[PDB]
Amino acid sequence: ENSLEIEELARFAVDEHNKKENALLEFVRVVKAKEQVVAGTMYYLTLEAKDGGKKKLYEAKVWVKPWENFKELQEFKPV
Repeated sequence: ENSLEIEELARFAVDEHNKKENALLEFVRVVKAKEQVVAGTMYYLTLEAKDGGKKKLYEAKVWVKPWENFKELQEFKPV
């Protein structure tokens, strides 16, 4: 798991969650990441984000098709 790729995907998760749900979570870092080869790659991320300036953990599921510029936030939730 290339940590640079995962950092970008974690930021994309927080940004997409903010777009989708009209929120303002502030990305802090990735804690955990699992890649699972599928039709493309599926990522299960555990990350820190600040809610109201309060650090919290979230789980995100991110689907990537590396042959297109396709990245999709499948789910995002507190742990």
